Amino acid sequence: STIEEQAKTFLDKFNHEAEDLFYQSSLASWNYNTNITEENVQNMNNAGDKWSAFLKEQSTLAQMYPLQEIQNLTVKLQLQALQQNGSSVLSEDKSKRLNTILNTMSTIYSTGKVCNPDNPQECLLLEPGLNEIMANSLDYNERLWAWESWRSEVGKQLRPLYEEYVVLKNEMARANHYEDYGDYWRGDYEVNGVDGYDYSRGQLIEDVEHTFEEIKPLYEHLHAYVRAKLMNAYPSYISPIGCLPAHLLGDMWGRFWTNLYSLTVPFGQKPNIDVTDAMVDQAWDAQRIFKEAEKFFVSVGLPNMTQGFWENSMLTDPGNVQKAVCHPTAWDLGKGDFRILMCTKVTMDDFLTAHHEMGHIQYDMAYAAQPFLLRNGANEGFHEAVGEIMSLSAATPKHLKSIGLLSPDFQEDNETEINFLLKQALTIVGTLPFTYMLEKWRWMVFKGEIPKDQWMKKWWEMKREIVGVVEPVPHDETYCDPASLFHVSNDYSFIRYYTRTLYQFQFQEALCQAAKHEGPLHKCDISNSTEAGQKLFNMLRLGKSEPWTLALENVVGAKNMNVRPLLNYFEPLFTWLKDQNKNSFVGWSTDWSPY
Amino acid sequence: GNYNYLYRLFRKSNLKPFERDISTEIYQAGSTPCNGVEGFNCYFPLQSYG
Repeated sequence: STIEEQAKTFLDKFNHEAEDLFYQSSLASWNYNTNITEENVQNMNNAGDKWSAFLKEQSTLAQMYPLQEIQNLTVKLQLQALQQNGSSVLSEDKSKRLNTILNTMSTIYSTGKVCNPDNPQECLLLEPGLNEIMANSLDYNERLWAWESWRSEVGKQLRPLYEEYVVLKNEMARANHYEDYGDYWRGDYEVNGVDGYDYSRGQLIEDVEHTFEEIKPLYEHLHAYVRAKLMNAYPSYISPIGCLPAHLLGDMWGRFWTNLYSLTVPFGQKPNIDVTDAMVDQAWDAQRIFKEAEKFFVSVGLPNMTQGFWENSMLTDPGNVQKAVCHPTAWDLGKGDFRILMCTKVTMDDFLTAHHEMGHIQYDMAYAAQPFLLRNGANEGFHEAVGEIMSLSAATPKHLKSIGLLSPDFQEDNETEINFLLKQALTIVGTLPFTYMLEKWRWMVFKGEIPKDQWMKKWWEMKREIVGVVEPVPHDETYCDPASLFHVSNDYSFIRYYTRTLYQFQFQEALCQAAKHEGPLHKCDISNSTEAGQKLFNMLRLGKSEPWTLALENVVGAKNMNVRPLLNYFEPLFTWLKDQNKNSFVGWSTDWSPY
Repeated sequence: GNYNYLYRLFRKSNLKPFERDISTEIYQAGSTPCNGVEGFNCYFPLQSYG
């Protein structure tokens, strides 16, 4: 009779018919990643095609059901997530052209080539090539040469195609009643129906700008510190008034500055917090790492693992006996089969990665008692922040000392704390302005606020105004510069990392405050507690059943995106940066150039 | 995967205590009449398990 019962019946039937297909696709992908053959990839492709066809058919069948007369919030959300048109709004010819463009761009970005002259070939790959070239070099000419050559080789083949790509993206966005593609991306955070906790699409930009306004002082202090260190290191390649060079950031795109910590370490004469020797001396293996991780998670309050997690996961690299990709991914088959695919070895980085994977598995198992359309994170930033907060909390030396890695006799000097804060800021705070600039440029180029003939003109000036990085050589309009990254060249969201970064500090502050702990945040412990674990479990089990605006206050208390936890965390580092940069100049000018 | 087991998922009425029926009539939620196949508001009662 009513439409609600029909909608619920159709949704239950869709879930019951799609759970098996999702499990089969996950099993095929696991068999492919664990055994590189032809039958495995063939079965994986067949399962993916069948899943895509089934999803398209179910979406076409669900589009007949209206969305206004739905009084249930969960049913409305599931219908909105199921009736997604996607690329079906365009014609068949336009769709196949866009698919061919995506495929050729992916192949071009994956192949990679250098082909240096004066040599026979000198044509290396991307990761064993430019990455180690610009990450393990101490010269000014070779890095600039490699950066310019790579950017030119990318532009001369991606400039005529990027225009058609963005045109097709704008057409697909406008065909789905969206004003632009950036609005289509921001619509994931939009919540309707529930009054009192709504969140408009335009409020996200205002919140990001308000957070960036308060992040600006910390970024300016970090830029001044990096400029001072570069002037102390290179006295003829950086000015106290200009911006930082482009090829001296330790990365092809300047996103992560992890390679800069080895050259800008203040107390390099002091030892680090590496516990690799303590692990290799006490006869540690890959199994004991996961055992200690499970002990930590069960002491926090998380339940135990399943009987299939320890008999199906590949915790040991087989080696040359069989091909297997060693890439840490938390696979969720959907039917209680949770397993981690990672070649974990004896390494502190591997320890933190295993902790992150176990946190992801726990987050996935939190909302396991939900329909298929609800067994997923609320947004594209919480699913990774929940896993990263466990790694950020487990990185404290007191936790490793209590477990048994670090010896009890250990000093608590502030030099190691300052070094750790600087290392975290170079990999966390260094990417936020670049992420914001890239996201703003993509939004303004997909909306229409940037002229077509001024893409690079706007890019190279936003790289100097927002970011404190200046290019060492001017580039014309024929070089497709902004599309040199991986996310932009493969249609992947980039603001998700910014949201995850802004939410992980809030989650850490909430978990530290709920554990009845006081004092500094950089050494706050979360284990051996009963209130923080329960407060986290009460929020992780929500999933897509509740809006993120209402779910955020259940673990923290705030109803909006705030940045004050980040300031409270970096205050011990912010004061040190102020004390060290008191005699030096702070800020950068867009007039000076290293030309 | 085992798919030899089936179960009833939707029907017009519930089951009484200690009642067993092998009727496999198609469920009709909406006012549209069902001719024997699925469609908008027509569904199959039996579903294979996994």
